[PDB]
Amino acid sequence: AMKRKKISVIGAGFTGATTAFLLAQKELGDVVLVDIPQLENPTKGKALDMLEASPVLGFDANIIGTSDYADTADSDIVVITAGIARKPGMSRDDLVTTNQKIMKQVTKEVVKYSPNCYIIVLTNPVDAMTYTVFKESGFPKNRVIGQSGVLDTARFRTFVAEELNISVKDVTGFVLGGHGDDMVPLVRYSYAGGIPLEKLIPKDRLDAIVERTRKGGGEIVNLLGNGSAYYAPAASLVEMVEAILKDQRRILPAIAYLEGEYGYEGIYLGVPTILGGNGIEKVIELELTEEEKAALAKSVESVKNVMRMLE
Amino acid sequence: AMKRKKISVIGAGFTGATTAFLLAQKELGDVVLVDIPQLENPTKGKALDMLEASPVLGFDANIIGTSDYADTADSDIVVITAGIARKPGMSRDDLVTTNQKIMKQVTKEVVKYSPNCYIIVLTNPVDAMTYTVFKESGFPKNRVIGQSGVLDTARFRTFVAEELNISVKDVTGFVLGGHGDDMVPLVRYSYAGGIPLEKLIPKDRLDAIVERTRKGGGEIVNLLGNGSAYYAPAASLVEMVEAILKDQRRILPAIAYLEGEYGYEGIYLGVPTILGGNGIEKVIELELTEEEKAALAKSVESVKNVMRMLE
Amino acid sequence: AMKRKKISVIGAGFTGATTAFLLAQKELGDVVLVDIPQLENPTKGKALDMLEASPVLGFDANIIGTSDYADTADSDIVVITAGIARKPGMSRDDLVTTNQKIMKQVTKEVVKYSPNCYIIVLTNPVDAMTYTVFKESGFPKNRVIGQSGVLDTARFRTFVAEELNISVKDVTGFVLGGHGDDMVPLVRYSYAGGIPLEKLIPKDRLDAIVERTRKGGGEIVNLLGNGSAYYAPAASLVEMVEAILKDQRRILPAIAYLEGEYGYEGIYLGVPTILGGNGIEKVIELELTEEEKAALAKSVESVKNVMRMLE
Amino acid sequence: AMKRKKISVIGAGFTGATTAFLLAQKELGDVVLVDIPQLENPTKGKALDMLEASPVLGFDANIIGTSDYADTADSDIVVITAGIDDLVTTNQKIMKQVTKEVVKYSPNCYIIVLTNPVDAMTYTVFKESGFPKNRVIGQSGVLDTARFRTFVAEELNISVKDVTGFVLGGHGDDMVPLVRYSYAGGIPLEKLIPKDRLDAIVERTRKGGGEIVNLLGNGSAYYAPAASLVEMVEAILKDQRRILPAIAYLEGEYGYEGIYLGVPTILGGNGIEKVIELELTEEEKAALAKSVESVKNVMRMLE
Ligand SMILES: Nc1ncnc2c1ncn2[C@@H]1O[C@H](COP(=O)(O)OP(=O)(O)OC[C@H]2O[C@@H](O)[C@H](O)[C@@H]2O)[C@@H](O)[C@H]1O
Ligand SMILES: Nc1ncnc2c1ncn2[C@@H]1O[C@H](COP(=O)(O)OP(=O)(O)OC[C@H]2O[C@@H](O)[C@H](O)[C@@H]2O)[C@@H](O)[C@H]1O
Ligand SMILES: Nc1ncnc2c1ncn2[C@@H]1O[C@H](COP(=O)(O)OP(=O)(O)OC[C@H]2O[C@@H](O)[C@H](O)[C@@H]2O)[C@@H](O)[C@H]1O
Ligand SMILES: Nc1ncnc2c1ncn2[C@@H]1O[C@H](COP(=O)(O)OP(=O)(O)OC[C@H]2O[C@@H](O)[C@H](O)[C@@H]2O)[C@@H](O)[C@H]1O
Ligand SMILES: O=C([O-])CC(=O)C(=O)O
Repeated sequence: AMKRKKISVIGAGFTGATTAFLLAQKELGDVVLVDIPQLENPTKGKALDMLEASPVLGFDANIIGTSDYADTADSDIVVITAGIARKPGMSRDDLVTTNQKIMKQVTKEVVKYSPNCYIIVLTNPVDAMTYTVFKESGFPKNRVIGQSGVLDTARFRTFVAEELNISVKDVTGFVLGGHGDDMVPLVRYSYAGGIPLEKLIPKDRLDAIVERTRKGGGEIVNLLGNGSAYYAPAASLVEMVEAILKDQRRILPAIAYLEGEYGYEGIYLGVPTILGGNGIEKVIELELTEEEKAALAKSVESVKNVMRMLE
Repeated sequence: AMKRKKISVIGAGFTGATTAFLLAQKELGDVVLVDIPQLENPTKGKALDMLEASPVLGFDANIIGTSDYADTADSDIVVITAGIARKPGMSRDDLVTTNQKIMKQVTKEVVKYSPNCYIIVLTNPVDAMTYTVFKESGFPKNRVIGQSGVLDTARFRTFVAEELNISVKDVTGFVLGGHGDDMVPLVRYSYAGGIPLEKLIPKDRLDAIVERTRKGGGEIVNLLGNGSAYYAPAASLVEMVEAILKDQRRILPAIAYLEGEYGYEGIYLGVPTILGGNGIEKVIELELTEEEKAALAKSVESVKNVMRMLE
Repeated sequence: AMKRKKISVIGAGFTGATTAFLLAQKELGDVVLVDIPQLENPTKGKALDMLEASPVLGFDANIIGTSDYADTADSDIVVITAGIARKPGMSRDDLVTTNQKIMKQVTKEVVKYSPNCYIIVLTNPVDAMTYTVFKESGFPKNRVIGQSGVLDTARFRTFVAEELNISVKDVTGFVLGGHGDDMVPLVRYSYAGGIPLEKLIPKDRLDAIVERTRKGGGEIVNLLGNGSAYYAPAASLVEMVEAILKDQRRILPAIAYLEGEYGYEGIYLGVPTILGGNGIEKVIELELTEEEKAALAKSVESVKNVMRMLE
Repeated sequence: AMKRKKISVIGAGFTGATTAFLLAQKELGDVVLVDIPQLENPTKGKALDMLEASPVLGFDANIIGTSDYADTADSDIVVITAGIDDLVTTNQKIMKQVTKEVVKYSPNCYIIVLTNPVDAMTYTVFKESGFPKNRVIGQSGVLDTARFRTFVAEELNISVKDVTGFVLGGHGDDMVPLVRYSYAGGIPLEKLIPKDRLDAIVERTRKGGGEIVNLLGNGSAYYAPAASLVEMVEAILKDQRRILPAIAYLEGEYGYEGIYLGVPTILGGNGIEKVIELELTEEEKAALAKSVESVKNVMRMLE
């Protein structure tokens, strides 16, 4: 018998709710939206409101809200958005201690009810939180993935598209490294209809676009005043969920476990990835200049510093 | 030159923001999201977050947030979601009069910059607020429309689909009048696969579905705590916008100005409508039973009552 | 590991190819397009032409053209469009017996390589050809299905839409039995925005729409000069395939095996069905008037009559 | 009032019909399918068939078949697929006859041309129309990049979504691909596929149209060409400002003028908003020079 895919979204706040609604609209599977017992009723309210949209938008989906992880049993994909979010002036690194505990508590319940699932993590700081989920899970590395690069290249592409007055569809970006201020946007691997951006955009304006990408999460935090971005992070999660569920073998930046690639091991890092029905099918190694190699090395040091703060 | 449709959404809260994001993903036009000066930055945050999703979801649309109505100039369609969140223990009169003042202020600036726009109104109470928008615009009646019935039919279809374990695609509801006590459903014009629902669902369970539809807004409030539905309301506005922008000539329940239809004149009422490129193309006049006529007379009496609260 | 659905389409003519292309652009699965050994190369050309559209239209799907049923192994769904048109100087008896022979040979190869698949049959006459697939497969009845009523309701809806100048989305048709004189339309369960059509269209013009639906296949045959309709038949097959692959539990008219429904057994007949992940989830039994029962009894004699033409 | 876009497709053969069905499914506007008086009824049949699918696929569009150009009045876009040395001279006369009726009923329309050889036929459509260069476009590069992307995706076992190609000039020997400006997820293909396999993919791309012809035995490709037309139509109707290869009128770009050539383009609401000029190596300028010579050769066969 033909059975729907099942996606559990852990954390039913801004990012989780926005993710859930996109997953159901795209009919990518049944959705279980999970929060803490104190936010059970709000979570069910969000889930029923989304389901009540299904006849207008013309989609078939089950959406439920729960505080009971038994409702996540046999999920194909579990998306983790559970944790504390930042306010203006905070680094993503300021959340490590609270979020690590949430990741350990969440992973333990997820692997109990869905021992065969793929896990995609948003929770900040995401390199260190995806690492925590990996180790707690006991899963092989292909099955635990972080989102950062899709969102960072998305922001990059938006600003480039505004600069050149072209469709975002024909702009390509390339971000490696941690999801931090030390991100390594590779302008050399960045194009407008395949044309190197360095040939199209003067260095000063291109440098400003690279800096605006680095500070992109902060820009949304400062505008909102009382939370962080959710539309583009949710979109970024859905693209990664869709690559796996439909076995698309996309080349996408994702937070992956390294065992030698770029000359690093035992860390999660933002790298180029093949993403398919088996999760991360492989980490792609670019040939880097010594300047890019150095920029990446600073990124890895930030990651390891954050990992030293884990219990 | 071919130019995009332009949609302004007035009020950048949960419903306005959710509507803007759906409109952009469907590439129905460029979106201008408007709120009060005090929320200029949050509104610009939401709009820029949505645009940053565009390279990932693969849509071409411009989204800006603003507090300057000059940014709304030459909108084809304006959606009004502006209104105050009812104060704990505020009188219905003070609500009507506070929201009436907002519709008057909003409508003045909208018609100044967009003299040819179609306006769709969500603001509660939608009958009296659409009436307020109509009289202040001095637009013809075909161009000033309220949302109500589409949201009630959506909830009705969800509940019927749950009862019968079938797709929402193959359920239809039929509602005249507004929300709650003011709703006039025709179960006799309500079907699963074109089969009367009275032949498929026992009377006690069908009456319970009709009641649950009446109370359906309050059901989401009670689950959320401090808030009201936005996913299904947003979907409802988008279906009505889409019907006009693509000249689809849908049959949809809408809040329309009457001039003799059903016996009534000088009022806005939830009635079946052909909705297309000239907005309300006509009000459809059913033959109603004596019971139905008297349920509608009582609904119209509730509508006259709210109109007497206006200044 | 997540794996794409696999759909084999048997017969790479107008309907089969049109069907394969729609299935691919919807990313419903990988498509295997099968024809006779003599048409191997044109079938590969069609498949590769479709595949070369994938980067432009933006779908991830494999499409291959073959004469080797080994390529159909582990198909979730098989769509049988294989068949021969009535050649000038051929009896109807010979036409039926030729198509029966094709159904026997195709089914034997299909079930050898896909013992767990659902089968959807287009080949006319669909009632007798579906029965042949059913008897040959050894499959339970829920897994062997014919297309007929979806295509008839589609033409009916198109004609009503034109008559009323409204969206086809808001029109519904209801038909039991087959095409032509075998069609049993229930205009009383056919609506525009849930309004019975008998109230909106005078009887003469409405009877003319019913008769044009009966003749609908013939109208396209007579307009083309060579061959029969393929766009609407392909779309009808795609709606039924999607209902099963996505477990939609649609209510759709289907050619279903009866074991007592409507007072008939051991035949395939056009009936309302719930269509989902287990295939036909049930046949829906309506209360019919004496007029409707008499009309459906003539349709049943026509089915039994073609079954008597089978070897 | 809000009113649908109107698209006329001239030639209701395999490519015209396939284009029309895609345009209506995507709700890009009303479709008018046009052919010769002798095929009026088959044309109405295909159009009615496509319309009868609309309730099932859930799209709202009008689709009509005709041999009367009066029905194409006020078309926002007109796609020309009508056609069949002597090849040039016959198809040229089809273009002049078509353009004359098209500009008569739709003087303000954008025109996209498929008819082979599309360089000369787009030139003929341009001169006859008297339209500015921005309103008369040929399809070629999108089709060639689609085949290339398909071959590369197969070679690397990855999504066609993350493969890009870059072709100047026309089909076959006339095709000037820039493998250096072709990538998988932004990675240069020269670092992913060895030269022998990449050369074979470039050669398959050149022969790609011939490969479908040989496999079919009784016509040429229609699915990928129709998709190539729809993407260019969509860039214009929805003012997307896509960068796409297109057959465009040159007034100095790449050092050439008074010809149509396959060049990178910004495609939006005003049709071709600009011809993009990039720095070519000396090998690529030489190849483009050879390609342009071949376009001048076919342009001399025109009456
Ligand atoms: N142990 C837990 N189990 C389940 N849900 C939890 C748990 N702890 C917290 N949550 C829930 O996680 C949700 C987080 O949502 P928001 O506070 O709205 O934050 P959001 O914007 O979604 O960001 C979530 C996360 O992703 C990053 O972008 C951000 O920095 C943060 O780490 C809240 O609803 C909260 O109750
Ligand atoms: N004069 C005004 N101009 C513009 N925006 C305004 C104005 N007055 C209020 N607003 C804005 O309207 C928005 C209303 O959003 P929410 O309070 O979040 O309510 P929402 O869920 O969006 O529902 C919109 C409206 O529809 C009805 O359900 C109800 O009447 C509600 O106010 C707020 O962001 C508020 O700042
Ligand atoms: N044994 C077989 N196995 C596989 N394919 C076969 C076989 N016998 C014939 N076919 C193929 O079936 C295809 C039928 O295509 P068309 O003749 O173009 O007919 P189409 O418009 O697709 O209609 C398909 C069929 O369904 C009904 O409408 C009608 O009964 C018609 O035969 C042809 O390509 C034919 O070679
Ligand atoms: N003057 C004309 N006006 C309109 N239509 C015409 C005219 N002359 C011919 N046609 C029609 O053009 C159609 C061409 O369709 P096909 O022969 O099937 O060719 P197709 O596969 O659609 O390719 C169309 C064209 O594009 C190029 O690939 C190549 O030049 C080919 O001729 C036919 O229906 C033919 O009757
Ligand atoms: O910055 C944040 O806090 C959330 C996030 O990860 C992002 O938006 O980049």
